[PDB]
Amino acid sequence: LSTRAGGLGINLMTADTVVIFDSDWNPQADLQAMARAHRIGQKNHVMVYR
DNA sequence: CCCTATACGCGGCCGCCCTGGAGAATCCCGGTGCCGAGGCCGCTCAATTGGTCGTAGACAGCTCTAGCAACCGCTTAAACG
Repeated sequence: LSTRAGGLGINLMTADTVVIFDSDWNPQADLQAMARAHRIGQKNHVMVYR
């Protein structure tokens, strides 16, 4: 993913691990980045590696 | 036996072919005069040297705004085949 694209309407139910390669200046952008897989209904423990 | 015409060799004069010494034209050398260029001298004024002083600009500091790299997203009119 590019971090600042698509808005909040992107669906990633099947994902489990989120790797932030590049940290953003705005932490809300990173929050919506690993919030793509950590929404309501996730069946697995979401883990983020920065 | 003597005179007289007769054909034949040729002393002298004139013209033609071959070679030698004197003079004239030419090239080289030495002395000398003139043009281009280089060196020297005289004036002479502007560059040089020394000192003084004002200030132009470098430096530092603080504040605000434009630019820049790299990304996004939407519209739509322009570019392209």
